[PDB]
Order: sequence, then C-alpha cells, then structure tokens
Amino acid sequence: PVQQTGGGNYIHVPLSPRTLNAWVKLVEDKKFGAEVVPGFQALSEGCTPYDINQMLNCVGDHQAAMQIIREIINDEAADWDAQHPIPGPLPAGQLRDPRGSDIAGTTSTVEEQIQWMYRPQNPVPVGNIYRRWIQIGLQKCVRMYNPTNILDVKQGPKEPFQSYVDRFYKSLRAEQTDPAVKNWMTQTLLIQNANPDCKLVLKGLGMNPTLEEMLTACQGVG
Amino acid sequence: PVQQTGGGNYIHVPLSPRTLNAWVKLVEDKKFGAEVVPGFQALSEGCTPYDINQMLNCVGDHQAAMQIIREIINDEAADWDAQHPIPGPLPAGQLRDPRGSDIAGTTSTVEEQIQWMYRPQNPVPVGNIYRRWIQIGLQKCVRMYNPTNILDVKQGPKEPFQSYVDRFYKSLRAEQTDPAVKNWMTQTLLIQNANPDCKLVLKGLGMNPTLEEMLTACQGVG
Amino acid sequence: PVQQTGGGNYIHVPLSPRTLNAWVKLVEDKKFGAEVVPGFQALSEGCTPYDINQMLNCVGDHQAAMQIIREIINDEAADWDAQHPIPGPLPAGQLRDPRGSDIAGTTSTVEEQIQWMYRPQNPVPVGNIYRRWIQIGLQKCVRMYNPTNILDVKQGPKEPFQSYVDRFYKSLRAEQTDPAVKNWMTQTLLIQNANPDCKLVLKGLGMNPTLEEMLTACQGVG
Amino acid sequence: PVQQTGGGNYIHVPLSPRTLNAWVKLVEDKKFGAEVVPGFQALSEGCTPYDINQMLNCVGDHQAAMQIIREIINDEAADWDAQHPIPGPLPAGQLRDPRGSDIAGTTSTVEEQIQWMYRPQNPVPVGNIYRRWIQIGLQKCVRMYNPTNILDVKQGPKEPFQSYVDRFYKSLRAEQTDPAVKNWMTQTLLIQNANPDCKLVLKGLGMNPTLEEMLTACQGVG
Amino acid sequence: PVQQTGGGNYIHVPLSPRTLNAWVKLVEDKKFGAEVVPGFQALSEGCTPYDINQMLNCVGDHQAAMQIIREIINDEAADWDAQHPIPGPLPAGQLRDPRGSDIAGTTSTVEEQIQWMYRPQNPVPVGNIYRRWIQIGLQKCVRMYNPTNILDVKQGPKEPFQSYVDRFYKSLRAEQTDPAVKNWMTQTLLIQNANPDCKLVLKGLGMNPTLEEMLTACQGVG
Ligand SMILES: O=P(O)(O)O[C@H]1[C@H](OP(=O)(O)O)[C@@H](OP(=O)(O)O)[C@H](OP(=O)(O)O)[C@@H](OP(=O)(O)O)[C@H]1OP(=O)(O)O
Ligand SMILES: O=P(O)(O)O[C@H]1[C@H](OP(=O)(O)O)[C@@H](OP(=O)(O)O)[C@H](OP(=O)(O)O)[C@@H](OP(=O)(O)O)[C@H]1OP(=O)(O)O
Repeated sequence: PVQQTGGGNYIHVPLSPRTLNAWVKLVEDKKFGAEVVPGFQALSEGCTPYDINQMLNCVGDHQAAMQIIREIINDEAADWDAQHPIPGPLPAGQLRDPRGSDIAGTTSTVEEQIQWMYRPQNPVPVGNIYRRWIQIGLQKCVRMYNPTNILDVKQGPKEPFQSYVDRFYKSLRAEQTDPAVKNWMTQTLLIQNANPDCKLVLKGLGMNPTLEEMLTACQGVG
Repeated sequence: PVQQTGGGNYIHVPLSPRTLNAWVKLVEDKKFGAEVVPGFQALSEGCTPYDINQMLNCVGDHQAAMQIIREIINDEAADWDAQHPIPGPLPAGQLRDPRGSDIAGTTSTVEEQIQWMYRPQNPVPVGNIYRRWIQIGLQKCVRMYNPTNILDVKQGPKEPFQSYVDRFYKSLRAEQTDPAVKNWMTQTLLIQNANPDCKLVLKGLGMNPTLEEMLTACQGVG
Repeated sequence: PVQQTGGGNYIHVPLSPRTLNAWVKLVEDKKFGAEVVPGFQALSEGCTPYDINQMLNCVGDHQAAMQIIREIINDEAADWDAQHPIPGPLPAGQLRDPRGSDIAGTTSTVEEQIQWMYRPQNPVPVGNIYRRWIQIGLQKCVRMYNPTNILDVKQGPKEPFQSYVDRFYKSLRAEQTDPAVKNWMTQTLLIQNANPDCKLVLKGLGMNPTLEEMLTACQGVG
Repeated sequence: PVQQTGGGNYIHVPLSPRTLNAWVKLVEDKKFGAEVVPGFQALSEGCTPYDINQMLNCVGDHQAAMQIIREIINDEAADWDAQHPIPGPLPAGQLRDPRGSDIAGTTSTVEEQIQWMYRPQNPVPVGNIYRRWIQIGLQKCVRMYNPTNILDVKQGPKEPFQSYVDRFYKSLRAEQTDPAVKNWMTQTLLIQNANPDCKLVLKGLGMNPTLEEMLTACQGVG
Repeated sequence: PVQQTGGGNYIHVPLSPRTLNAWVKLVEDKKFGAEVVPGFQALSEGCTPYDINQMLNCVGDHQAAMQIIREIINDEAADWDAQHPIPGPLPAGQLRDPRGSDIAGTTSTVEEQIQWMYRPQNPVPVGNIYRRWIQIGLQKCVRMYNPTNILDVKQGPKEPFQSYVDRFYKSLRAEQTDPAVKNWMTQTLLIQNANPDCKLVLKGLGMNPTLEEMLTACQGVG
C-alpha cells in the first residue's frame, strides 16, 4: 500500500499479514467461489500491485486457477501496450511511462508503481488496473467450477420460491452470460422451472411481474 | 472517514479493507437478512458517504436489492431538495450548500462532504443522513426476502414457547408493519397460533400478560 | 473512549466500528444469552457511557430486552440521586457534580463524563458504573429467556456425567438464584437428577464430594 | 501491557477490548478445553499481570475452574516467598523487591510491576511468571473435564488409524501423565486398542515402529 | 518484526498476540492440514526468526509434528554451513557473518538478525530463509497425516465430477510427489477412477482434454 509524509512525499506501508491470511481463508474455504472476487477487491483497497502479487503468491498452491488468471493478465497488458504504445525514446532523468508488465508488478518496483499512482503530471492508477485484470481471471474460475447450470435449477415440490430464487440467481451471477439473457431468464426460466402450484400464482400476478411482486405473492404458496 | 490535524484542520482516513470485507461477508452469508441493517450502521460509524458508496460497490454484484436501495436514495434526495430548496445564487469564494446527490456522494467529493460535516457556521451531517436513506433500502429488501409471514408461524406441539416466540418476533422485526399492530400481535397472535397445552397456562396468567410472565410461566409446560 | 495528550490533558477516541459489529454479532447469534454479559464488559473497557449507548443503539432493534435494561438504569440512577443528593447550589466556573442520568450519558456530554472520569479532586468513574447497571438488565434477559429450569435438567441414561454437569451448570449460571442455593444444588440436585448407574459411584465417593472428585470417579461409568 | 517513550522511560498500554473478547470466546466455546492454555499465552504476550487479572475477571463467571486456578497461584507465590525470602529491612527511596502476590498483581500496581519488568539492576519478569502459574491452573481444569480416558479410546472397526490416533493423542495431551508413560502408550496402547485388521500391519512394520511409519503403512488398511 | 526510525535506523516491533492466536487456531482446528503451510507464510510476513520461534512455541504442545520440523531446520542449517563455510577469523568491531542456527534464531538475538536483514554491504534475509525451512517441516506433516491416497479417491456413482476433482486435487496437493507425476495423474487417474457415465463424455472430449473442458462438458452428466 502507500502512505504520505510531510512535504507531499509518499512511501510504502506493506499489506498486513492478517489481511493476507483472510484472502487465503476465503479462497481455501469457498474454493474460488463467486465471493472470492469481491473479498479480493476490498482486501486490496489502498494496496499496490506488488502486494496484490503477494496475496496471489500465498494462494499459489492452487495452480489450475492461477494458470487461468496468469493467462488473462498477460493478454490485457499486451492490449495496453497496443493502444498505449511506447511514446518514443525516453528523455533521461525521469521515470519511464508504465508498460503492461509494470501494472502487474513483475518487471517493476513498488516505488515506480507509487510514483505513477501519484504522478503530478499524469498519474496512472497502476494498482486498480491490475486488480481488474486479476478479477476477470478469478471470475472465469467461478464459472469453470460452477457445479449447476441454471436450466437444471428447479424448485422442490414442497420447497418455496425464495430458496429456489436464491439458488437460481447464485448460478446466474457465476454464469456471467449477458445482462439481457439474464432478464429473459429472471422473468421466465424462474417461472418455467418452478412447480405448478406457485406458477399458477406467478401467472396470476400478471405479465412482466417484478421479483418484489413474485416473492410477496408466493410467500406461503406451497 | 475523517481525521483531525493540529490547527483545527480535518483530512480523510479511508474506510479500511477488512471492515469492507466484513460488510461483504454479512451480506453474502445472511443474504440481505435483518442483521445486514445494523452491521452496516456500525461499520459506517465515523465514515463519510464516499466510503459508504465503496461498501455498497463491493456488494454491487447483488442487483435486485441494490436496485431497491438506489430507488430510495434518489427519492429522499428529491425531498431534501424540495424542503431545502436552493437558497438563491451562491456568493463565490465559499462551498455551495449541500444538495440531495452530494449527501449520497455521487456528484460531490469527500472534502466538500467533510467541510459540511465540520462546517463551523452550520455543519450538515452529510454522512449520517445517507446511511439512513440506505438503511430504508436494506430494510425493504429484508421484508421482500422474508421467508415466513407471522400468521403462519406456530409452535411445534412438543416445541416450547421460547423458540416459537423467537421465530414469531424474528418475522415481526422484518415485517416492520406498525408498532401498534405489533402490540396486538405480540399479546394475541402469539397465544392464538400456539398449541393448546401452553395456551391454557398463557390464559391462566391473566389478561395483558407481559412476555416476561408468559415465558416464565410456560417454562417446561409441554 | 478516552486518550491523553502532552501536558496531562485528555480527549475522546470513539469506540471503533468493528468492535460495535462484534457486540451486534454476539447479541444477534447468542440472542441475549449468558455470554452477552461478559462480551459487553470487555468490548466496553476504556470506553465511556456515550459509546456504551451507541453499542446498545446498534442493537436497539431488540425491544423487549432493551425495555428491561432501560427500566433498570432509571432505577439505579434514582438510588444514586437519593444516596448522593445535590450537595447544594453549585459554585459557578466548574463542572456540576455527576447526577444519575449523566452516568448513563443521556443528559450529559462525553467531555463532562471524561472530566469526572479524570477529575483530580474526586474523579467519578461514570463509565464503569453505567456498564454495571446495563449488565443487570442483560442478566435479567438471560434468566427471562433461559429455556430450561435446573430441576428438569437430567442425564441421558447413556449420557455421561460431564455433559450433564455442563448443562446443569449452564442453567445455574443464568438462574442467578443465590450462591448458597447453588451449593445445595451443586452437591445434591446433580446426583439426584442423575441416572442410578453413576449415582451409586457418586455415593461411593463419600459425603460432600467435590466436583473434581465427582467427575474423575464417574469418567467411563456408563 | 508496556510501551516505551523517548529517554528510555516506560508506560502502560492496556490490553485491548477485542483481545479480551477472544479470550472469553475461547473459554465459553471450548469450555476450558486444552486449547484454552495456548490461546491465553499468546493473547497475554507483552501484557502485565494486572491485564492477565482482567482477562480472568471477564471469565470470572466460571467458578469451579477459577477456584482451581486461584488455589495454584497462592501456592506458587508461597514457594517464591520461601526460596526468595525478604532480603531484610528495605532501604527507602526505591521500589521493594517483588513478593509472591505482586507477581499476581493483587497487592501491587502495574507501574511497580513494569519497573521490575524493566529494572536495570535486576529486572524481574513479573508478567511471564504469573501466566505460567495460571497455565498450571488451566491445565488441571482440562484434565478434570477430559471426557475420555486413553485406555477406553479405540478404533471403529471401519474407522481408520489416523482419526483414532488423533483422538488417542488429544487425550494423552490433556492427560499430562509423564513423558515416559506417553512413549509406552504411543508405541503400544495405540496398537493394542486398535482393531486387528490394521494391527497385523502395525506388527509387520516391525518393532519400535515410528508414527510416521505407522500412519503411512496403515493408509487405506481397513 | 522490524520498524524504521528517523536517520535510517531500525528497531523491533514484536509479532502481535492475536496474529499468534490465529496461527494457533489454524493448527488446532485444521490439525497441521495443507492450509497450515500458507497461513503461516502470511502471518510471518515482515516478522523475524525470533517471532517465528514464538509462533511455533505457542503450538509446541503438538510434538510428533514439531519433531519433524525441528529435524529439517537442523539439516538445512548444516547445508548452509557447508556451502557458506566460516570465511575465516572474524575482524573485530563488526557483526559475525550469519551461521545456520542464527537463521533459526536459537543462538542469535533479534538485533543481529535485523542487522543482517538490513546490512548495507550484504544483507542476509535471515527471516525468509527460516520460514522456508519450517514450511518443508509443515508440508511433510501434511503428507504424514493425509487420510486418503489419490489412487483410492473415486467418484460416487451419483456424485458429480467437480466434487470428485476437488477431493482428487486436495490429495495431489498434500502428496507433493513431482509435477510430472501430477500431469499424468490429472489427465488419466481422474478419468480412470471416475464412474463410466461421465467417462464416456470425458473420452468424447478428445485426447489431452484440459480441466476447463473436462468440467464444462461433465456439468450435469450424472
Ligand atoms: O482498522 P483495521 O484496518 O481493521 O486495523 C486494525 C485496527 O487497528 P487501527 O485502528 O490502528 O487501524 C484494530 O483496532 P480496531 O479497529 O479494532 O479498533 C487493531 O486491533 P487492536 O485494537 O486489538 O490492537 C489491529 O491491530 P493489530 O492486528 O496489531 O492488533 C489493526 O489490524 P491491522 O494491523 O491488520 O491493520
Ligand atoms: O482471529 P483472526 O484470524 O485474526 O480473524 C479475526 C476473527 O474473526 P472470526 O471470528 O470470523 O474468525 C476476529 O474474531 P476474534 O479473534 O477477535 O474473536 C474478528 O474480529 P472481531 O471479532 O472483532 O469482529 C475478525 O473478523 P472480521 O474482520 O470479519 O470482523 C477476524 O479478522 P480477519 O477478518 O482480518 O481475519
């Protein structure tokens, strides 16, 4: 992470040990579940890429998942290099402009990453960009491991609409798909894969029922 | 959040990462349960709107619930604007008076939010007002998801009064209803939806029995 | 809470957010169980009444229990007022002597509460006194909710003495009763409500057996 | 605990509230289990006797166990007094030499305890000595409450050697006995109280098999 | 651990108590499981060998495992001594060069360990080297205690590929074996020890199927 000192200067305040342990506990227990994506974002707020690489290193034991994340980072960096090409030869006496691998923290030191993070002329947020690249790698793992496709998800005959909705949405989240497919699924596949007892009522509600009105009406129905 | 420095000046001390992770853990596990409302209030004490927006952003994945909360904030702000209209043209060289969206932190920076929070002439508590608007959005979600209406709640024949009371009140909390309906329900629906074995005794207690005397008398009855 | 600065001066360092969340978690999960009493004492060490009122406010949703605690505080304060009556008219230029509601923090500010807490002439520990008043309110709730009276508690025929002792004592704790009734119960009701197989041995031990010798002798008996 | 200031001086930094809550949670849940002994040691590192007495006070509700611990402290102090008798009349203008109850923190203030802890001429570690006395009291409670003697511990016919070893050692730990009895038990009672299917193999291993070779060989056997 | 002061000087900031408690909780609950290896690495980041010895001391009660770790440290140190032999007689007025046991922290003080950790001429990372030696001792314990060999691991007939893969990999991790044996096992033993229903499909996928394509294809198959 980064701390400030009198005069407008900046320094490094390393990610703490019990914050890294928590990241490890969220990954080991939830096994790269959907919640692994947000837990990471928060435990990484105010931190720099070097420390994001330490967090991943502590969980490096997982290798199928860390292979997927590593692949993504290399790609995004290449695109950064393509759309932000070397401006030209570098005038000396200054810090080079950030390249794709520096955002990652593999070829670059934390101080250079902090100088960009707090560069008066044009500060580059090296820290937030890398977290996002890593979050696409974590999200793909969730979809890879997701145990149930949404089409299979259904309601126990005596099971209620709320728990079924909870399970149906859990999967829709991990199955990123697209937001429009989600709208069709949330307004139809929920009613279609439901049992008939609460469907009659989900149909009575009307057309384009909202979830607030689908849950209120089916409370106790079955 | 906000920190003070020598001379009476103020600065920003960002909400910490493991406090945001906890907010995420309370939402992911309890699934916008009733306890999500208080956990938030406490994890947000001493914090400013910008940081309240970060907490919500980490849990932004939940979208049906964050749609309900977002709707409420826009409304309250409009009412703030209606009852606290623009005083007139703004004399220059000073900070504008707070508008509805500034309390939210969408159109306004933290420093302006802190200057109001600690404005010597008329300090506006931008931070506490927004938390309350958000808490009405969270509370509506609890009632939307509540799995059981109180009328259905009853006592297992061999189940005791204490657990039944615990389940009956859990729902009464989430079903905000009104405090008077609560008094009628707490003094009648509890006895009526109970089994007859402990009801005989709940009737022996007398009229307007208090809970302290309804629980003491039915300890072991059944 | 209270912090000290160069010169012998004192200031306020508010109870932290994740300490308040823990108090909320202990109350929501244990449901005003016996452990709620000590958790509170510890999370309130070094804190002042204002902050004790914030902790209770976060859990204010619980109302039957907060009605019992509120009743007790008003009483103790009245007794404080009765045995520590207004000394007389107050010489001006100084802080008034503490009244019953100031100990609570309802009519008084934290600074006045801290000035008494650290008054050189006669410092009044406003903070510890209020916590105790609140702990009597919390303890009454535990006894109100206690699910099992000790007389009913018995040993499963195949159940051991240790678990039965654990359950028997759990209730004796919550059923404050008096320490002497406890001695009679701990030396008799334990043996009497036990099964006969381990009682024969609890009788062989001798008269006035101690728990250390009642548990050692019945390890494996049944 | 103890903090240092410019000039070589020392002060008191009280044990924090959420560290005391954890000690309470480890005692309430594990019920003076074996792990209560180490949890305490760690939560007490850098702390002084006064703060060790606060930790015990928060859990003072438990009284059979706190009676056993209290008895031990009085004894050890008496032995300290016997082998470290009053040197003679005390020259004035200095701090007295530590007595048995001062190590406990009952008759002595924290500052005196810190002056000894950091006495240039002959610093007495009042803090660590008392923790050890308390740990003998906690360890006796574990053995008092231990639910199963090792001789009874055996292997389910379909149960594996690893879980049986885990249960057999759990008890051997709490049953301090002596290290030699432990060696005889760990090399024999484990094989003798095992089922015959894995014993044949535990015998094939050879004589004086080590645990590393008893567990590797019986992995899958049964 | 180590802190820095004005002038470029360094000091010691001891490992905190609740960080040591967590290490104890991870060892007591997971019982020297695979996750014990990473939890340790993180809770030890920024710490020095003396503090790594305190963490191990708190869990010293476990003795079969601490015998395995202790054996390894002695060996690695001997190899350090062999490949980094005494340079010769030591010029006086300086700190000796680090020996094998100093890296451990048994014969050496923290200040000397910190002077090497931050030696301008040739800083020796005494802290990280010892953690690695300890991690080989912890990893051997995991393999010793591992309850299931991978060959036995199979898929319940109605069990899915994902959970079976999770269990199969859990063991492959703890059974360090070699990375090549892992590739053969991950591409064959998974399919071979699977049930026939999902194997038909795992065979349809093609030759050298990747896990991402073995999990996607068998989602719902069985
Ligand atoms: O606020 P956090 O980001 O969670 O950091 C906490 C916080 O210390 P700070 O207030 O200085 O940030 C804790 O205090 P509380 O917020 O709970 O009041 C403190 O715990 P203690 O008060 O018990 O000391 C703990 O410090 P530590 O882990 O050394 O005990 C430290 O956690 P981090 O060191 O990981 O930042
Ligand atoms: O013991 P740690 O490894 O340091 O983990 C702690 C532990 O959380 P859990 O009870 O969920 O395991 C703390 O509880 P205690 O050890 O103090 O009893 C809790 O701190 P609080 O009780 O004050 O809430 C905090 O959990 P959280 O941050 O979610 O509130 C969490 O710290 P980490 O999340 O950083 O691991």
